[PDB]
Amino acid sequence: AAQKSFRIKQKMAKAKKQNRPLPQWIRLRTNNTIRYNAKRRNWRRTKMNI
Amino acid sequence: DVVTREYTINLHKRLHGVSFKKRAPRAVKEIKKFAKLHMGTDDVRLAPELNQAIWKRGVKGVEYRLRLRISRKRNEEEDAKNPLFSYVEPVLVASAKGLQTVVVEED
Amino acid sequence: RQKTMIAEARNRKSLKNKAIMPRSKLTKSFGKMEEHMSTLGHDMSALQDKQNRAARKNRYVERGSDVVFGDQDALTASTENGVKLRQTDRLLDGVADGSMRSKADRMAKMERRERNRHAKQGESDRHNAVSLSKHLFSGKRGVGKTDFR
Amino acid sequence: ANLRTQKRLAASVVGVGKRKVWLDPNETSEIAQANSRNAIRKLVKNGTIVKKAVTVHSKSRT
Amino acid sequence: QKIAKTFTVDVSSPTENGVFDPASYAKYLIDHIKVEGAVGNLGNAVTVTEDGTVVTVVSTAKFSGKYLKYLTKKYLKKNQLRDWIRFVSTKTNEYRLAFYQVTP
Amino acid sequence: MGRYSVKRYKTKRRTRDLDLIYNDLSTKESVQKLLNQPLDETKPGLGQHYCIHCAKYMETAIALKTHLKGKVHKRRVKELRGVPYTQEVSDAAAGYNLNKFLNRVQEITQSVGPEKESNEALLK
RNA sequence: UUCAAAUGAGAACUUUGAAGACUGAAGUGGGGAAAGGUUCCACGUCAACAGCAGUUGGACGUGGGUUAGUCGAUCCUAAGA
RNA sequence: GUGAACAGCCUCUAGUUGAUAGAAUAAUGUAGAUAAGGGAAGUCGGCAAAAUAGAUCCGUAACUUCGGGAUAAGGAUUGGC
Repeated sequence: AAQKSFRIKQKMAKAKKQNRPLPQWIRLRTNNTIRYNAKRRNWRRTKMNI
Repeated sequence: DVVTREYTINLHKRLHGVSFKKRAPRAVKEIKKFAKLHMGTDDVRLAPELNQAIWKRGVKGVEYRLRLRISRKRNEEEDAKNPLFSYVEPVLVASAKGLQTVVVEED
Repeated sequence: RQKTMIAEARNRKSLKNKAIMPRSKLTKSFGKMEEHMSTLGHDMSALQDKQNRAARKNRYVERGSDVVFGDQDALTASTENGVKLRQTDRLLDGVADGSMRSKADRMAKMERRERNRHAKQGESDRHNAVSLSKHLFSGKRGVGKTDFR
Repeated sequence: ANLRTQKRLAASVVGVGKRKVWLDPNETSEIAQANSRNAIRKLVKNGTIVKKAVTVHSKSRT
Repeated sequence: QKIAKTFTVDVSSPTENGVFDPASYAKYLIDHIKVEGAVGNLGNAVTVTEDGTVVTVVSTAKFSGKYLKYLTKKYLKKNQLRDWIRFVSTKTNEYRLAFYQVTP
Repeated sequence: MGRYSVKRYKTKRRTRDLDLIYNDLSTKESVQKLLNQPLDETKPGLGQHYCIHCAKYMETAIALKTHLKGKVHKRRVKELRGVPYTQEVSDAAAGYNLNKFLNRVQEITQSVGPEKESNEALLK
């Protein structure tokens, strides 16, 4: 809307920074349980509702 | 055996009683099949000029008697099908009638 | 002749629909123009005389410098990178060894298999499904206000 | 390969719509390599892209 | 009172090439020059000449360089040398003919 | 063809023929009687204001001059200006007797030729 | 909708060219308001999706990009809290 | 531009060619039409189906809260140059 408040823009910026798949080097540890991050979200499917 | 034998084609023979929406595609299919039957090959290519000529009158108004020529060409290397290859090419005439198939010598 | 010419012009015009390329800015070839000049039957003597004029770029094809770098060999090695430019890659730079890089790629390829079986749009799509519908498994369709059309 | 991006950029830099850009199928390597406004300007100066000016809309019968 | 107007067209390059007939061009201009309706009713007002390199026209009555260009291209197509003879203007009211950019 | 043509020239809707038109126009005594009828109720014109050439009742009194000034009535007049002809002319042309046809044409020209003009002058 | 060319292991659908088309300016255009929130764009890549294929993408992976003494808020007030 | 018109119809600037396709065209529909002669005859029922339909001129009844009814009904004409 190009009129968001600063806190709204900050929330969206944090969401954008969060939006990434898993780094590859994580799987190279010992006794690992992380397979694929379930917190990944895309605009098409899920809506954060601010 | 590279040969060139200018034939004649009438659309009315094979476009009679067909859907108005697909007159030109039907003409294209009939032209390629006619070339196939009158040559005896596997690969047939049309000419952009012939496409222009057939579509030019209209999508549902293709002219009946159109003059075309067929050229045999030897296929390039690494062609697993055959050296056989046919290429079509249009040519305009003053009158549709009065012409028949004529072989033209290579020059 | 006039009937043939008018037929050819009608075929070639096509002015109605889109456009006509300007003859002043189109490009041609003297190889093509030779047939037309012969058909007009003019003096070819003062026409082919311009062919030798093109003897300027004929020697320019040679440049030297390893005979233009000795074929295309650096491209094959330079195109092996997953991404170009000089920026930090949070996936490539995470693992240094190529063997471990291949191992990580294999791990990712294997891991995506379960989501592929589940037919999810990707690692991010998680749209669940409801077991039953309140508006499709209740009510009595008596006379009057129907449940739905 | 892909030339829609080049076509759009050329249309924008010329000032006409993306349907009014002409390309040479014979010479495509240079236009594929070109991706800057200066590159488009220099190639159109070279004459590899035409303006294909507006179609005729006569009013003589009117 | 009335001021004459002069136009000069240079056909040096293609005529020296040998695909041009300046005498025939001048003859056509003389025969088909049209002023105020009919053709051939010129009242000794507009004259043309040819020297072998440049065709010069002097007109006292109504005339335009655009109309001169139109007549030139009409004769070009009638002789069927279009797509091969290019018309341009050197400066104001002065024109020239030239080849195209075949450069194969 | 299922359109205006049949809907206007259907068998129910017919008009008089040029032959009978010529006959009544030639008959001087019929010219007056074609309009001096006693009275009518069925036709929309009530037996009044019937244009012989157009073969229609005007349904009123002042529309007569309007239709006369109209071009359609002039078109019918121009059509009537032609030679009547009949089936005998066609038969004579189609390989039959010509002397009788020539005699009939000569008698027509000598007797009834100016008769139509005289009747028109007397009427209008 | 048609043909040709190119890429490509593989082309009814990718790109270009050559034609035919339609939207017909109260548009399928040009901007925006709510809302949407990185989807805009570039580069490599197509197992998962675009009920069909996809060599393509509003998909995948990595990055770039919004500059206000004059544009709006921030200033004032209405029905209201 | 067509006209009374921001109707519909064709075109210009701009934009799109996206919605699974190919081979033949039987019965049963979808939306449309057409039909010789009779002209609403059965149909609960003149219901989807047809007729005048635009513009100019003439004359327009009963009734009346005298302001309407009224485009009442009907007739004559409609081109090109």
